[PDB]
Amino acid sequence: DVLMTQTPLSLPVSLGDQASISCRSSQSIVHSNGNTYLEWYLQKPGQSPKLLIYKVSNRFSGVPDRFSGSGSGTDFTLKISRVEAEDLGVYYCFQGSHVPWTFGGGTKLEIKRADAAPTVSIFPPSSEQLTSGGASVVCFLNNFYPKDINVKWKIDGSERQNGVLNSWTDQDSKDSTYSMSSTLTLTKDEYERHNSYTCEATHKTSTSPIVKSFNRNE
Amino acid sequence: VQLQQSGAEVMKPGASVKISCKGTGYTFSSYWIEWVKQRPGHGLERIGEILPGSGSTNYNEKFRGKATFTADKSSKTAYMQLSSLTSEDSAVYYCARYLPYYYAMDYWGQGTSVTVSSAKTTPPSVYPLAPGSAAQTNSMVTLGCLVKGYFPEPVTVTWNSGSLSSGVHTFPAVLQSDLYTLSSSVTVPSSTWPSETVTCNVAHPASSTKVDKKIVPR
Repeated sequence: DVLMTQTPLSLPVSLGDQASISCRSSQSIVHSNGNTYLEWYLQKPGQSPKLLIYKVSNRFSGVPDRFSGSGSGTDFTLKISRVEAEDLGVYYCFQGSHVPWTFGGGTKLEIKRADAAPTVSIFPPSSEQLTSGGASVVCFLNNFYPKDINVKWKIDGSERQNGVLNSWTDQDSKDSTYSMSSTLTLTKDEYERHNSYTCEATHKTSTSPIVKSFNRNE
Repeated sequence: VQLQQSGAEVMKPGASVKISCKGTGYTFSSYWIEWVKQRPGHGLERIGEILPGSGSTNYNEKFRGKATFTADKSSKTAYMQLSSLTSEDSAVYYCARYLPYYYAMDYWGQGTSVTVSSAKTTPPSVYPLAPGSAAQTNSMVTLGCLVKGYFPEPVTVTWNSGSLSSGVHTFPAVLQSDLYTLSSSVTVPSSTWPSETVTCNVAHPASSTKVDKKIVPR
């Protein structure tokens, strides 16, 4: 099977800037008739993919002119002139030369802006979960940029990794930031034997890791 | 032109899953119909295409013997017999029309969810996220409301009828041992929380669970 190589994996560009993404084929995908058949797909979060470029030398009927495609016999490049709020999504390559047909690797594309300071917030369990018999410690990290950030859990100064749930969302629209949730679930009996629980965050915009700790017996 | 698919399907591992593809607005049995597999994590992998007129089928070298297509000429519907299914194939499936060497892929489907697991449909468990007893009162304060142990997706965790909608963050679903755990948070001024009554509400339509819960300081 002829594999696709899309470069780069993620290309954050600002509104109005020209962005170019390359899509190389592992073998020659030029057909003997004299035409190369490749498809470009644009998928939005929660919706089915759309069409923008088929038969690269041509344009799709219904897409505006801000998109363009070019390339040599093997190397292909998709170019966008002015990135709009609608152009958010994921790109995909599709070769149509040999049997069978295959997709690409998927190119992540969003917008880019200045750096942001992360907002860290820790939440101990409540009395209801203690009545139930558990201990859920939550650690939110909202409104940070870029995605280069690490979260660590410390129990009485010891690194803890079992029971860590790390989740993140996409880039929001109104503020263009990132969010990350770190959940730690333990038993109530273990909650009464340890003393200090700590959520620590390391981000580029902070020389020192943001520390949020709390003690059981205070 | 219009495409219809089957609803969500759950089943124990090892059995078969039958999904249907309905097509209208064109000559249904004149050109290829191909299906696409999208894992909820990343990437797009295809599964195969069929020609509803003749018994011409092909498969990708990686998914050989995993699915077997079937076409119907009398009724405009395509089926797929699924082989022994494992927990590594739980993903979303799309259907689309395709015609090689010419204009192709101008429409899609809507999406079909296949959730294969061994758990049982359990009602959610709502718990508040109250801050610690000793905490420094800043200009603003963050909130939290958690839901653990529910199946299947989705669930809607909101604040008081949309009163607190600015600065909310809903994370994707991530498993811990066998079920889900999702939290909601929002930032409110610290001069309002000791005064205004706030209650996090949780709605689970698959189990008809409408549960509100008030968060009170310590």
